[PDB]
Amino acid sequence: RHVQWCTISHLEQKKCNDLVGSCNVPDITLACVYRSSTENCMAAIKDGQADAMFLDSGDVYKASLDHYNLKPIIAEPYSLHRELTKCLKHRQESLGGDKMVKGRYIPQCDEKGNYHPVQCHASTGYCWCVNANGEKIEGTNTTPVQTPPTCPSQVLTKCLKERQEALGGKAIGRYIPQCDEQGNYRPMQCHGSTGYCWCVNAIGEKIEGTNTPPGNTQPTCQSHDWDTCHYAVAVVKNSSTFQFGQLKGKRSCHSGLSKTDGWNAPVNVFVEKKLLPWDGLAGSIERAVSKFFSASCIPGATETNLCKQCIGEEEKKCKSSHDEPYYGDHGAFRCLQEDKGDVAFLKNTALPDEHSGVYELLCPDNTRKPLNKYKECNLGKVPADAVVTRKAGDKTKDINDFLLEAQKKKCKLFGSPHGKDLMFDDSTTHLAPLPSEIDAFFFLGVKWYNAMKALTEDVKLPSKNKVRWCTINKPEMMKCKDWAAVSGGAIACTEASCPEHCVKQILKGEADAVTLDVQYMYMALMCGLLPAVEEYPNKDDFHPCQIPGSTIKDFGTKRAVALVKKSNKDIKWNNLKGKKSCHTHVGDIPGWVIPAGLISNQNDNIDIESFFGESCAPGSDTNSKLCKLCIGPENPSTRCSLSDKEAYYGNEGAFRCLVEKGDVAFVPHTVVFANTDGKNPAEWAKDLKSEDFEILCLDGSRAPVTNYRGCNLSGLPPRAIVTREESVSDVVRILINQQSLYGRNGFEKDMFQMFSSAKGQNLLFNDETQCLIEFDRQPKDIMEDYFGVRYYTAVYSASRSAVPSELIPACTFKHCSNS
Ligand SMILES: NC1=N[C@@]23[C@@H](N1)[C@H](COC(=O)NCCCCCCNC(=O)c1ccc(C(=O)O)c(-c4c5ccc(=O)cc-5oc5cc(O)ccc45)c1)N=C(N)N2CCC3(O)O
Repeated sequence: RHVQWCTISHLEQKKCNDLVGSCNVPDITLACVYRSSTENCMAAIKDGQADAMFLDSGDVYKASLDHYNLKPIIAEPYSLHRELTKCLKHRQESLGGDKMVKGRYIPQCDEKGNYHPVQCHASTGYCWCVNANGEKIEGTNTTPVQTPPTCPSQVLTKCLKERQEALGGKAIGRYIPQCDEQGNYRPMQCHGSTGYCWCVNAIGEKIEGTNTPPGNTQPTCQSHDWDTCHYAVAVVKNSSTFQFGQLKGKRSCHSGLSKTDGWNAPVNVFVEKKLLPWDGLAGSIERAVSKFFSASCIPGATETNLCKQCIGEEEKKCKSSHDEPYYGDHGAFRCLQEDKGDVAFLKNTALPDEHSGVYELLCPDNTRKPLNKYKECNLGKVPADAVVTRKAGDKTKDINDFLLEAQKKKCKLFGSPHGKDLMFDDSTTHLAPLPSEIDAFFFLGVKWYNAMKALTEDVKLPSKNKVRWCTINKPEMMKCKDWAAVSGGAIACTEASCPEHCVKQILKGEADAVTLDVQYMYMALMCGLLPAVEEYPNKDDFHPCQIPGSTIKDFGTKRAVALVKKSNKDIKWNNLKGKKSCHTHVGDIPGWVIPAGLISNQNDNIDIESFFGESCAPGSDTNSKLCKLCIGPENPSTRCSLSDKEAYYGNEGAFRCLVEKGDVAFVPHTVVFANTDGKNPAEWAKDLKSEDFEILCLDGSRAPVTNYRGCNLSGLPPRAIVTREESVSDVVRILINQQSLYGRNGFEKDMFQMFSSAKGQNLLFNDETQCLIEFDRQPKDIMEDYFGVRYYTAVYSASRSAVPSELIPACTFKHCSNS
């Protein structure tokens, strides 16, 4: 296997060459491919001349466009503020679940708030080992009849790990970190041989401008500093006296035309303060900046005066390359240090370490402040930088494997004698893989993505009076174009292939609303969308639809229930183990998902196949225990099929299986009524009595089938129309108005019917929808708010950590954004 790294300069190629020598990763060989600039390397990677390069966040965005089609895959993890520990989060979440769901696992945290390596399930006596994230080491379960397992100790904190590694198994003359009680870095660190001291934040990163030689007083070190985002700054010499607002006509050094810290952040501020007579005139920004400064060095620029101060020899002058000595963060600082500029635009990680000196920060509030005050004297937080590769991802694994092994082996990735910031930022300490579905939008975050886009094109913002509806198939798209035609512009349409892609479009500002099945709301809520209105399906009460706002007696959603015959008097909820169960089919929420979640919650995620003695659940393996109850009609049937061929499939089918050969069936609450009291003509349901069956309650009691509102496994939440938080008010308003025209009682229901169609069934909305009711948002967790406490608990253990879609790690990726 091979990894071809693209380098942008002779210095960088030389460093990459050294690594080919000095870093030995078995199975994977590194090679280095030279190109003359960032852009030429991007094109090389798109063309397969190379596989990977490290890019500033500004180039990550540029690379993500169709010209190059690169994506970020690896970056240094960062942190915005201090968070609760996972174990304590988990404890709180699971203690806030539905107390009616008894015997749930509550994690055991230690005096530091971590997971005890041994975790146990009180109500079952089962114990197992966990990793630091509290996830079960599979294959370590021990039963109550045995002693708790012996589990390896948890991995040490970064500080105690660095401490132990520096000691190298028994210390002298080198830096050994000093740690506190909780195992985090002490704010003040000192070198035990040189007498130097400096500040670090809570994960051990050095605070620039704090390095203090012995015999000097140290700057104060902030404790509990968990803000590890990088900050764009403007650095100046203390021998000049101008303020930020007087920058017009000075000489400037920038890390580069396409760098966030060297271009986007300053230019953004220039524009907000109106120092730059430029608006949206798409007069380019570079041209406007060209009028602002007298002479600058801005690698990658074309205007002549914005290259006048660079000093690269011949063609290399003003190149986005280390061969231009003033390129990059350290190059811009060199350019100021050598007095070719009066101000340099770079980021805090490139500031001098030493407290004392001729340099300080130029704050946009027209004051100046010391180097170590960048957190309150800056031009904004900037996104992380990343290793990128082709969108296709053919080499992602090889690239990750190589960098994981090189870092384990401590190869010299993050410095070099040949110069600073070669291959990677010198300030980098660790590179981790990004979520697999991450793209530039989710990596940079919506605020920085739009801000970068806004510098290149006049981004017309879609109207707040128009709802762009997202459709998942052509019939829906056709019904939505009919809606647009009569809506008078209130409705437009977009096309996607599935509901999850609709969620993505709404997040990215390409659509405004979509209707989601329950099975997709967890993912949509985790990504930050909100219910706007919901489908009210109750045919027995139209009052909430006639008078909007009135109080709803029964939303009318289905209620999953445990159905048993009145004959079986021994079968309660707690003894369902090993019994005969009938399931409508695998994947059905009331017949499988809800029961699956409760059995899992209360029995250590033991397979539902193994839990029941024998069942019928169409869609399982024909040879399985869940299929032997199934009969299959005309015998070829095809037992355990997701068709009416199987006589136990569906709401009615599971009901048959119960009366025939089963102790319990899991079905919606409506199946019994619609199939007893002679409601089904078929023979087996020959006048079966509704008083012949009862439903199981979770407390071990029972109740007549009629009390399903108080004796159910869980009620389903209604389907919901979701949108962006800031668009909820608009969408509600537009939809309610449309409903007054084209709802079941709309004033123009002859023009168009929202809740039906000749083009197909359940297009956009469910055809059985009575109306859409505004979501009354309660002050509580949206998960609990939208799902209801019973469902949240039974299906998701009332946890914000389930990952039912791999989009979730990408859409919850945290950003380095401003306000
Ligand atoms: N924000 C928001 N949310 C709503 C709402 N607006 C709209 C519309 O929704 C509606 O239906 N409104 C119209 C009213 C029609 C009746 C519905 C009222 N049903 C309950 O309030 C309820 C739900 C779940 C459970 C549960 O089992 O946990 C219990 C319940 C208990 C909880 C803890 C406990 O120890 C004991 C409990 O004991 C019970 C005992 C019983 O005997 C019978 C029921 C319970 C009670 N849409 C949503 N998606 N929503 C989500 C949740 C929500 O309904 O609030």
